[PDB]
Amino acid sequence: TQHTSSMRGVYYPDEIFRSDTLYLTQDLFLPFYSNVTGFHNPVIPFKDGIYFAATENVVRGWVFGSTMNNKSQSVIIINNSTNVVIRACNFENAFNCTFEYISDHLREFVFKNKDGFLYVYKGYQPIDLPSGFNTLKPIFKLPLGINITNFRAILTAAYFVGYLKPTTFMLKYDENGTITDAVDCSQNPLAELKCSVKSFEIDKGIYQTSNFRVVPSGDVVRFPNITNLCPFGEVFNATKFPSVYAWERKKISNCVADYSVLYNSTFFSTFKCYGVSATKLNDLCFSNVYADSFVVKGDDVRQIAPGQTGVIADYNYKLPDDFMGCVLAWNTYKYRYLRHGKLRPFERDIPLNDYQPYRVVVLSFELLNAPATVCGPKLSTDLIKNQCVNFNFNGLTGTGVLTPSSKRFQPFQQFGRDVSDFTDSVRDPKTSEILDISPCSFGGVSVITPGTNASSEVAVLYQDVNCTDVSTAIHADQLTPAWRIYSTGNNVFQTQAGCLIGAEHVDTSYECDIPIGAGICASYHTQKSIVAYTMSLGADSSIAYSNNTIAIPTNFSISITTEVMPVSMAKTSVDCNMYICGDSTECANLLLQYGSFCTQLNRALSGIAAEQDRNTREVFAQVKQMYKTPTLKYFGGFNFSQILPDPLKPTKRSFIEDLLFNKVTLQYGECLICAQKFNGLTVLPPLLTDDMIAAYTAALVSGTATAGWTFGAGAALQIPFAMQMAYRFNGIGVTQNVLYENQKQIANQFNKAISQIQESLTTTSTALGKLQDVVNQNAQALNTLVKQLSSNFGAISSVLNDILSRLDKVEAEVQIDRLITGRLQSLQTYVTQQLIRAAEIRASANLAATKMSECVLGQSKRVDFCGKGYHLMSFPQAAPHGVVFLHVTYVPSQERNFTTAPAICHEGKAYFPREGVFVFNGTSWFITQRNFFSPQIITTDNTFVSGNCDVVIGIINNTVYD
Amino acid sequence: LPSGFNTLKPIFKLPLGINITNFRAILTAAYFVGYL
Ligand SMILES: *[C@@H]1O[C@H](CO)[C@@H](O)[C@H](O)[C@H]1NC(C)=O
Ligand SMILES: *[C@@H]1O[C@H](CO)[C@@H](O)[C@H](O)[C@H]1NC(C)=O
Ligand SMILES: *[C@@H]1O[C@H](CO)[C@@H](O)[C@H](O)[C@H]1NC(C)=O
Ligand SMILES: *[C@@H]1O[C@H](CO)[C@@H](O)[C@H](O)[C@H]1NC(C)=O
Ligand SMILES: *[C@@H]1O[C@H](CO)[C@@H](O)[C@H](O)[C@H]1NC(C)=O
Ligand SMILES: *[C@@H]1O[C@H](CO)[C@@H](O)[C@H](O)[C@H]1NC(C)=O
Ligand SMILES: *[C@@H]1O[C@H](CO)[C@@H](O)[C@H](O)[C@H]1NC(C)=O
Repeated sequence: TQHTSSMRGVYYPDEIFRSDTLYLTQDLFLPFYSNVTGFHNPVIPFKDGIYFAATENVVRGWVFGSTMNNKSQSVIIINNSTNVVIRACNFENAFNCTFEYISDHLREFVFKNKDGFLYVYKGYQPIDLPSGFNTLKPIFKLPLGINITNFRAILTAAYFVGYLKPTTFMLKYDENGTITDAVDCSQNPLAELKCSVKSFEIDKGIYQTSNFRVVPSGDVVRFPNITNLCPFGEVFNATKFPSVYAWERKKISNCVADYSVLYNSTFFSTFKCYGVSATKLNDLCFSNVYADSFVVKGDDVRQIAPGQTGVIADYNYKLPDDFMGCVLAWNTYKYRYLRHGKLRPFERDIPLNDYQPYRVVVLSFELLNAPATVCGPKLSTDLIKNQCVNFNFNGLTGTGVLTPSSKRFQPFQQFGRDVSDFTDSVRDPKTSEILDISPCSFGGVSVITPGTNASSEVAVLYQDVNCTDVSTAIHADQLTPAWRIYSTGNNVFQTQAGCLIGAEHVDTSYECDIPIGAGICASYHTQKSIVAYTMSLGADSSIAYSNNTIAIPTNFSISITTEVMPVSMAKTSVDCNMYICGDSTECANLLLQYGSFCTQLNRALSGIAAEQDRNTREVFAQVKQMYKTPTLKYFGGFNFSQILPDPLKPTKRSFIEDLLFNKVTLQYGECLICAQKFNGLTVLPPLLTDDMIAAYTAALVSGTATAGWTFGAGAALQIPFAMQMAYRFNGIGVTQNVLYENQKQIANQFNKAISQIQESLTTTSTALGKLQDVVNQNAQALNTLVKQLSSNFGAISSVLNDILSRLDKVEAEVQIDRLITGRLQSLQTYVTQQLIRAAEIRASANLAATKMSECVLGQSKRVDFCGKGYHLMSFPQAAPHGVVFLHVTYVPSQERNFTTAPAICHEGKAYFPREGVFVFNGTSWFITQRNFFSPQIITTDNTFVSGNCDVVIGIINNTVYD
Repeated sequence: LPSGFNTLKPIFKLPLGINITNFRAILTAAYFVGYL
């Protein structure tokens, strides 16, 4: 039979206490929900380890071997009802053996074998195979030295066998220190998303996780038609050589060169190759090889090198300082000594001094400026077109697809290049056909999820591909992020952003929820599913233009809206010697060589810290005098109880401010007892406490409700609230009688809007997303900075104390220099990004100060500056790191249609309205204001006369009262 | 010499190690010499 191993067989990775962490590690783990083969005693393979479990006493011991005969060592881990016995001999009597160890319900084991060690882990659990999660602890590792490719149980019969694979797990550690939960980061797209964001519960949105590749299939080698074997025998085993002043040069071409007859022997005294290595010469393909052969003294062979001095390398034989080639000499004749001037490289002169001798041969490789001729024995294969392969064209390697081309090469050219030095076309050395080279498919991978509290389904966007490509690559199992439990399905949709696998296409346009790209969104609609539509810009209407009709409102409504303004962020200092070095002194002296880094960095961070307090002072400290909150909070019917503090409570905040402070959900050292951390990171406290900001906003609300608008320009002057509201109605263009006659209705609409503001903040909707975004960005910057202290940047370890306790001084200098360089770079990145984010926060605080001046201390005429409507009055409330503005506006809401005229002609002269419009009641002509319907009779007081009535287009006849 | 733009292609490089400081033509119109 076969069963599944659901979340079983996880073990403790190492021997270190951890608590309240999530830990990402790579080891050999049994993947989640994989197959097991239950037995109800065959020889079973042992590949990279197993997972053995036995539900029933009757099973005891194992035999781990290679051949399972008397010709290979085999280990027996048996139990004689009291003693665990381990032996490693040639069993079938035993002989010739090197290990011995005797020592004094579901049982579970993991056997792993690596580096000549057999790790064994064991767990126990009291209950086919169950479905729980259980964790395994180590028992013993044994220093055996044998391969294990088979195993067999020993019975004196219900056991299951899994198989381990190299995976990545994210392990959750308790507060006590035990592993309670884990995710397999290669099982689903969602599990990869959980591992990449390092959390178990994902929010809603679109997230980028990894990148995809299309792996190669074939392999293409093309080499020229060269058959003749190559004559190094003539060049090397030759009877006579010329003198060093008259060296000879021999050209080698159209030969297949072995090169293994030079470095397989001790025949040569020296073997120095420049620009290549000896072992790599059997794959490269050169154009011609030249051999310079001569005879020279013993202690002058060192002189034959790039950049030497003397007589041989000065008047006899000079090499250039870009030499690609090999220099040979072995134990076995004049030489020039006087001439006028130096030599140019590879030039000879035909004053001579006579000469243990050595024979020297110098090989220079002509590298691929022409068709290649001289290269080693590699086989050639046919070429594969329109497919991702690995190629090798005369030593020129790579990976990509090959396509017929339309370029036209000159006969002396062998390949074609690009701007960043990529070969993008090539000539086939056999058929002389031009091929283009393209990359295989790659890009990013996005995971679209509706939160991991409403579904566990996701969709995947493969960015910027045609996805018959990724459909065929998935079905042929050829993508690098290959997920074990994942089916493409029948929902594959091509967009301009790439293509979308897992979301279905509907024809109904909705407002955008999760944006994907070029007009496409996704959402979670009706079970439910993930849909993908074209976004809708707005809800349509039609208003009919006519040349003699106007629409005038017949009522209104009061609306209170909200604005969230971030103002400041959290203030940070870092100890540069504690982050970079710690307690060490060799590190301190080594870091002293870099000038002023830490002084300059502390200066930058201090400036950011001072700027945050300046922002807060600029927004809130805008009043000269502190007005006390009134005893009675009922001004003409307007209830101010929810925006002013209550004397019957211990705190200064109001009730809405309490909601706002509960809304935002806010390591490193900081204090309030005062603790510190080993990384040298703190957070500094602000100059103005929450109580002082609450005192500011309380005095602003009190001064508004008592003096109105007059304290932003001079001293405050008291005025009853209804007369203040009548002046504000007058300022938006409505007469005061509209207030005074409908005062009760306006008070009721105010109170109801305040109650809805309260209830919508209690509802736990994320209206405060900006202040949360401030919190999140700062925390993730500091987490990246602390996590950068685990990398070693090339050193043997990332710990300075290990390097300093296990190594001498002279190499500890090298390792500490590498760690110092990497950590200076990490701190520089942190400070640069903090400066840019401080600029953002300062612009936002400047806007908030402009709004407090122009909307709390006045009445603004600017359209949509302070709410949506006609602005009346506005109120400030404090939040964590911000301010919330409660704008009160006037909305004209009902309509009627009327017939209108520009002027009316009475006797011979035309009358125009003073302030208003002429409307037709249905019976007679009245005059009314624009923003409310209040018809008045047309008199001489509210009209003016200018001209004759023959010139205005659309003038009518009506009487005008005197 | 006519005025214009013309482009030249390589024909052969020779691995001969003498130095050249003088040259001379061989005859049986005119010829012009510039310096690189
Ligand atoms: C931790 O250990 C204590 C025993 O001191 C136990 O009561 C508790 O359940 C354990 N687990 C957690 C999560 O605290
Ligand atoms: C080339 O040969 C001439 C012979 O007249 C000599 O003057 C010159 O120095 C030589 N070139 C070099 C680099 O020595
Ligand atoms: C190389 O050899 C192959 C197989 O013999 C032949 O088809 C091809 O024409 C040859 N090309 C050249 C350039 O010699
Ligand atoms: C506006 O509507 C309300 C509905 O409650 C009504 O009481 C009020 O009289 C209306 N105003 C006018 C001017 O008709
Ligand atoms: C003002 O509002 C508060 C909160 O709803 C309420 O308790 C109080 O009674 C109101 N004041 C009145 C109705 O005078
Ligand atoms: C026109 O005005 C008169 C004045 O009282 C009013 O009675 C009548 O209802 C108005 N006409 C319409 C159609 O409302
Ligand atoms: C208004 O009255 C005058 C008086 O003569 C007349 O000429 C004119 O046509 C009248 N307007 C209309 C639209 O009938």
